[PDB]
Amino acid sequence: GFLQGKKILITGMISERSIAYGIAKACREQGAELAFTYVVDKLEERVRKMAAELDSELVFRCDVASDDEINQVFADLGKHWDGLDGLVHSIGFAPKEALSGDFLDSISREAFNTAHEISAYSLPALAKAARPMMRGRNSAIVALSYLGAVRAIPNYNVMGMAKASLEAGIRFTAACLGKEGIRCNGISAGPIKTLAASGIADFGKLLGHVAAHNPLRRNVTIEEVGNTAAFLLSDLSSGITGEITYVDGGYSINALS
Amino acid sequence: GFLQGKKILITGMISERSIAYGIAKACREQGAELAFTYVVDKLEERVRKMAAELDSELVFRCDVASDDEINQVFADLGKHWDGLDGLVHSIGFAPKEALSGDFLDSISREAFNTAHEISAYSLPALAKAARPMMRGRNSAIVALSYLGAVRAIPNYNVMGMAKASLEAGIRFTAACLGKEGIRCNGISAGPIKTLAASGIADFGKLLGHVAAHNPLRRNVTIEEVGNTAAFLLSDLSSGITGEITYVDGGYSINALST
Ligand SMILES: NC(=O)c1ccc[n+]([C@@H]2O[C@H](COP(=O)([O-])OP(=O)(O)OC[C@H]3O[C@@H](n4cnc5c(N)ncnc54)[C@H](O)[C@@H]3O)[C@@H](O)[C@H]2O)c1
Ligand SMILES: NC(=O)c1ccc[n+]([C@@H]2O[C@H](COP(=O)([O-])OP(=O)(O)OC[C@H]3O[C@@H](n4cnc5c(N)ncnc54)[C@H](O)[C@@H]3O)[C@@H](O)[C@H]2O)c1
Ligand SMILES: Cc1c(CN(C)C(=O)/C=C/c2cnc3c(c2)N[C@H](C)[C@H](O)C(=O)N3)oc2ccccc12
Ligand SMILES: Cc1c(CN(C)C(=O)/C=C/c2cnc3c(c2)N[C@H](C)[C@H](O)C(=O)N3)oc2ccccc12
Repeated sequence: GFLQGKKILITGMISERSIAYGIAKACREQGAELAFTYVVDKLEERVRKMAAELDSELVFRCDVASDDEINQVFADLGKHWDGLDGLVHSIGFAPKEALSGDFLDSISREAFNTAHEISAYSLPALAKAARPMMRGRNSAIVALSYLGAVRAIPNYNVMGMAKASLEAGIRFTAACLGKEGIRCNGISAGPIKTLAASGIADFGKLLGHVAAHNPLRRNVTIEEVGNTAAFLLSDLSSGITGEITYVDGGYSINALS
Repeated sequence: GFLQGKKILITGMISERSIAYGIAKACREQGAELAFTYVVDKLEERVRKMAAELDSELVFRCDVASDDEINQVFADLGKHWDGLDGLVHSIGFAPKEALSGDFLDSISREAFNTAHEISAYSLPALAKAARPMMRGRNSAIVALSYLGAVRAIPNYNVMGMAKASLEAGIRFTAACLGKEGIRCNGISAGPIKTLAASGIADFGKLLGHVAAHNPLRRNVTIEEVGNTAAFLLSDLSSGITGEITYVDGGYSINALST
């Protein structure tokens, strides 16, 4: 496969419905060796199990709210790996109450700060902590974004501001690290029913809307997202950096439907 | 590889420097079976010889000025192949004098009409002619664009208008064909010293500028473009349609490079 020899760290894999699971599966299918992070101690067993099915025993606790925890991942991983070829950012969070209802009524300073720190700052923070292991390796970062970065969407509210910050982060990270042989790209995925859809009322209606309106007349899968991530983590994509690739079956490019 | 057994028709391969040659070599490396077009009789032997080195003896004349020739390609190819999995558009042309100097002084009606017919109309025209063969196969189209579509660039002049038309054509073709299982995407490549650069003055200066300013601090290769095309032609990219992907080492996303 086209990721033979690559060693890739994957964040955000919490269940088999996670986008990060689709990414991990697609990467392992292409020959990569994987390592994983998980946010709280409570999740360790589930993540070790999924990791084991993908032939990995390399699992590390990481709350991206914590500079120390982020740094410790790379310290620990560096004892097993000579370097890091791929880094997958698949972390997005805002307080649930900020993701329902009128944008201004639902926003607060605290929710804004949390959403941006966890969903956007985490990309430069991870890239910076990974830099010693990634520099000079012709390596690559992939982060997951969503249409709310560039379009107003009902209920997505402050997460759209956070995604816009993330996508600018992708550009600035790519501009910073390209000379030393690290690429940084985004995927803007169409909606997928993961654990992110939990408590998001009418997610089903969103899915039906996208499948009724997009060129492919269907919703995307975690496999389709994951195969695109695999490509972006591979040397096949060596001419691409700072890019946001839409894996939404063409949804964003249609109007007047 | 990930195009094993896929049948792909490639336009625009005229030398080993061509973008289309990079795409061909990348697709063959992933297992595809290839077929090729050439614009005029003068080129037939060169392209047949290149094709043979890529394990193909399927080569067809096609000047995209001619609807007869465009549709004749697929009639002839259809005698060999029961269907088509991939279609590569790597064709761009404007009169040389329209590509030098002041945009308005250099433009003319004839040059505008030629640039748009050859460089933009040829994408829907080829997609339309290929539709019967490509239908229902989870097949894919890839076309080459350039940053002039979306940014003003010295000397590129009317070709920028033609590339804008082309990129809209990619979106409209994607929206048209998606229900029938055909995807259509673009690659916006960084500058490359192909035969296209011949007769373009100071092309080396343009290359130097891009390598000085882009995130990667280097120009891209036809191999990099080709591997992206291979991905976009494959089922790995089945969630992507109507997209323009920049293979320019990040050049387009940088500013204020002093
Ligand atoms: N599901 C969709 O429709 C969709 C579409 C496009 C983009 N996205 C984005 O894709 C990414 C993955 O989401 P998903 O849908 O797979 O959901 P998911 O809930 O499976 O994954 C989100 C992950 O973020 C992690 N996370 C949250 N806070 C964290 C913290 N402080 N530190 C570390 N990890 C933390 C969670 O533990 C979880 O693993 C997110 O960035 C999301 O915004 C989702
Ligand atoms: N070289 C660059 O810097 C660059 C960067 C981005 C995009 N592009 C685009 O890539 C494509 C391929 O160009 P290239 O750089 O590989 O140069 P090239 O000269 O190798 O290929 C151009 C091709 O266009 C064909 N063509 C011209 N008029 C035609 C006609 N009437 N019918 C059929 N074919 C015709 C030529 O015969 C040739 O094969 C073009 O669309 C070009 O605009 C080039
Ligand atoms: C699409 C789409 C998505 C799916 N999507 C594109 C996302 O980025 C989701 C992000 C998200 C962030 N924080 C959460 C989320 C999801 N969900 C539950 C509640 C989680 O436990 C939590 O407490 N915070 O999320 C939406 C939210 C509103 C409107 C549309 C969408
Ligand atoms: C980059 C860049 C490119 C390279 N590029 C991105 C192109 O699309 C080139 C297009 C092209 C079209 N018609 C031609 C061309 C090139 N060259 C010779 C003369 C050919 O034989 C002919 O008679 N017409 O071309 C440029 C032209 C001007 C400014 C910048 C660029």
